[PDB]
Amino acid sequence: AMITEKSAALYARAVEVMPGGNSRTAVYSSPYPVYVRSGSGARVTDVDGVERIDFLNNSTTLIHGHAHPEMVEAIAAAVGHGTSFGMPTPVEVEYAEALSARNETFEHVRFTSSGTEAVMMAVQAARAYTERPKIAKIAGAYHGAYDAVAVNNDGSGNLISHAVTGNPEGVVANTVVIPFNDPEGSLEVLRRHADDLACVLIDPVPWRIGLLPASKEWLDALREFCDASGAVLISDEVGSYRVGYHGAMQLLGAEADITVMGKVIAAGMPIGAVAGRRRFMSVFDPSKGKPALPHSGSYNANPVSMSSGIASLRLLTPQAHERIGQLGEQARGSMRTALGEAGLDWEVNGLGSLFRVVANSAPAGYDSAAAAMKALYWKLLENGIHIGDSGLGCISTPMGEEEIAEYAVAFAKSLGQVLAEGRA
Amino acid sequence: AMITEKSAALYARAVEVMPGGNSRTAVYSSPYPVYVRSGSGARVTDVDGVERIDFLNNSTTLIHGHAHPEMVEAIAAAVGHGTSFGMPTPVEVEYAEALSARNETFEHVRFTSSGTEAVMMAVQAARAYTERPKIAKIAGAYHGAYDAVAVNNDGSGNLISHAVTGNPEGVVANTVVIPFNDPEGSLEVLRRHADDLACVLIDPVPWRIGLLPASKEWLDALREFCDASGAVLISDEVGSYRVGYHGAMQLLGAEADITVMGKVIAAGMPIGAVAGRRRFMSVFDPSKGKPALPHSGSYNANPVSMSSGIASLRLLTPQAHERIGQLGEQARGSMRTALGEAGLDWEVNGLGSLFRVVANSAPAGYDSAAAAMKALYWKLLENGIHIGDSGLGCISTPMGEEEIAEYAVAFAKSLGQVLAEGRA
Ligand SMILES: Cc1ncc(COP(=O)(O)O)c(/C=N\OC[C@H]2NC(=O)[C@@H](CON)NC2=O)c1O
Ligand SMILES: Cc1ncc(COP(=O)(O)O)c(/C=N\OC[C@H]2NC(=O)[C@@H](CON)NC2=O)c1O
Repeated sequence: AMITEKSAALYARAVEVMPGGNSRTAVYSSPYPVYVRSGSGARVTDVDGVERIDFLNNSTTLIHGHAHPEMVEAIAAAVGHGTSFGMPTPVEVEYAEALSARNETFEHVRFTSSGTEAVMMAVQAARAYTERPKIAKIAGAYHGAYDAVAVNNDGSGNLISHAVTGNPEGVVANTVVIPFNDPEGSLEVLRRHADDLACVLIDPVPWRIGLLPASKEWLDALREFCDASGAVLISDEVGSYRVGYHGAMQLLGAEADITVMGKVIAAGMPIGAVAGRRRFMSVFDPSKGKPALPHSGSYNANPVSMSSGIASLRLLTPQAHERIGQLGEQARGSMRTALGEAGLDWEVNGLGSLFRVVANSAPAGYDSAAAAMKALYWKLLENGIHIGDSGLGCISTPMGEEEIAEYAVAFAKSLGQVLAEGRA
Repeated sequence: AMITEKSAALYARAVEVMPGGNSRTAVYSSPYPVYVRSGSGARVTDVDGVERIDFLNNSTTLIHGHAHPEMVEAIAAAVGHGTSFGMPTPVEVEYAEALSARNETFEHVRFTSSGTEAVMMAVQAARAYTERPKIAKIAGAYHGAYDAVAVNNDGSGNLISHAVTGNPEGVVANTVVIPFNDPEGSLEVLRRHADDLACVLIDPVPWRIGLLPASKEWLDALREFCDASGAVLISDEVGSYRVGYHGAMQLLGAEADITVMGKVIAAGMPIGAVAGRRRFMSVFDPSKGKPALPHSGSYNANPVSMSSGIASLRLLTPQAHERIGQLGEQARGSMRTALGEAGLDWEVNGLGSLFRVVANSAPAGYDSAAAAMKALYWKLLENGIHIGDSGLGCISTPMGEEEIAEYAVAFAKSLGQVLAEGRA
């Protein structure tokens, strides 16, 4: 049924000028991904002219969906005045005020062009502040390509060092790994390295290890350990921020020293932010002589990304937050019902507007749970829906009851087709 | 004469929500920088309503100046179709084709959201390709905040390891430094580390050590060493690309294995690129199983940055390149004349549309050459001109001979005022 000839033709061009026709590993699919030309509200139109409802929204970036009229106005108007400057602008101050207001701990903020840069600068800030070499991170949690955090970032629960080919021992030996939601197991590792730990880097709701939230007991253990050891508690909320109106740590009853943010804080334009207590952020302060930590970047605080940010936070009202949370609860409930009726032991995790289908037992005709989930991703595409190829999805503010109802129909139909093709 | 009350008021707000009221170290000035609201062509209007000619252009990013109508049209149209997607787009393929066409060596390209990310991924690519730990870089050359390259990046010619506070020995010990344009001195260091060298990372025209080009003999020595040792030759042209129509290495008669690009390739929107021979870029290829080097990023190849790129390269014609080169030659000549007539021993370096005033002897009343150059930066601001506070500047395509003549008048006047205030 599904026609992808224009996607195939774009891929045939792409392989001549990009490695395997790819510029972003996460969006690749074999033998080629679906190419898209436009988005409007909750819907994306592919290069073959097929409109689908987007339930992943650029990996949870597009909290306001595609080309939101108020976002388009703010961004296009900013572009008309100048895309970037070698001088600060009013909108960087306005946006820093808007973001600082979202959480007590966001006292001082700095902007980057990506969550990847923001995580790197948060780690560098903790190292500059403490003058200690080691960082602790969660086993399996992903924090972007920065080499110190590109360690055990593949969804594995194992604590054994596993890094990208070529990442030197000099980097890998200074990143230690803790088990998510295991207070005793985490404190064993942290206490071993306490004298040398610059920071404990967590994601309070890491999707790669199942999109389960950090427990109160685990967050309390890490908070107490950081207070006692002087290690900086860094909450990487580039993905998980959106679960709470004041971010993920606040929802789960905890306080970070530094929070890393991105994605929804500008809802489509390149952004990252490091937001923390004044004392941790003081390493960046250049106003009292040379800063401990120089931090530049050609697009830092560029007025287009700042204008995108102001519009995104303005549209992200308590009412909008509550409504996408309701739709997320409805979507997760409907998926659990459909999986149960299909006779699968698969789970659905998530908070607020985030969800993940977690494939457990491989059904007949699939070599793995992951292969069955990829098949479900492709069947959902055929049935007019975009989700993640490992089960990640999210609600956007343009969605209503009708989009979630259509999703429920497509999900049940797609499960049926996946299972039937496995038994064929 | 100069009124900055609205800049002072923005700074008073900024210090409450940013460390020292700063989000980008390079744009800070004491006691506060001038804040700007808009740019049009070659001119920038500050928050106090003062229009000045911009001779630095967001640190040499804005080759087409501010809000170029053809750039604004292309970017606004892309924004209207969707700012970013979890799927590739036609414009990423079109832009990869356009950028690949600029140089024989740009066989495969990958896009990032910054030059900082692009340098990091080029280093990671060389480490993945060679499975060797060490990188060599130029003593004093700047390549962004990535910790492996944030070593000896401060304009010093000394080879002694000097890193940011907190950068661990594990990182710093794997970055070795070579003396710019010293073939024998460079080969001594490179031969010592040959078995363990993943890459030699150069900038062919590094501005921080004076904006002098790499010599044929030095480039030949490095090229021969990389061929013999298997180390990857990486040319970081994020700043220096614009000196040549095919980039900096090609202008100077040399070939890189991998080239890092940014700034002018999109001329205002967040971008970086890694471009190189297929074999070096193959570490990123995800089409024949798991890639050696995963490389994602929420804004990689986003259609707004791709559309900015297509428009920038379309406007960057051989004719535009030639004319801004003429204006650069005129500007450098006029500054040398003015410095000579003022009785200063200061030099003016640069190729094509780039220049740098290199302050040598401190005149009466200044503690350093750098302090005298900062005073000249402030006097030029008073006299209607933006340059860099350490002498960097560049031509934009909206400039004509009249803007360079106005600059020459302001430059001579500013030198006079700097010298008079020193003797006061
Ligand atoms: C916790 C966290 N920290 C940092 C980042 C990077 O932010 P970015 O540079 O703005 O994309 C991200 C961004 N994306 O991570 C997940 C995303 N990126 C990926 O590479 C894959 C998961 O790992 N291969 N799939 C995804 O959906 C993040 O989630
Ligand atoms: C050779 C080279 N490689 C990488 C980068 C970083 O690219 P970006 O993240 O897109 O800003 C750059 C970007 N800026 O470097 C210069 C610029 N950046 C700064 O941090 C300050 C201090 O450094 N020289 N002054 C500047 O003029 C670069 O020139």
